Amino acid sequence: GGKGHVPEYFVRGDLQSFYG
Repeated sequence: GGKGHVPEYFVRGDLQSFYG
């Protein structure tokens, strides 16, 4: 949803953000 390093859920393809 933003920036960081651990992803926005366990999906990828057009995700470039992260959380905890």
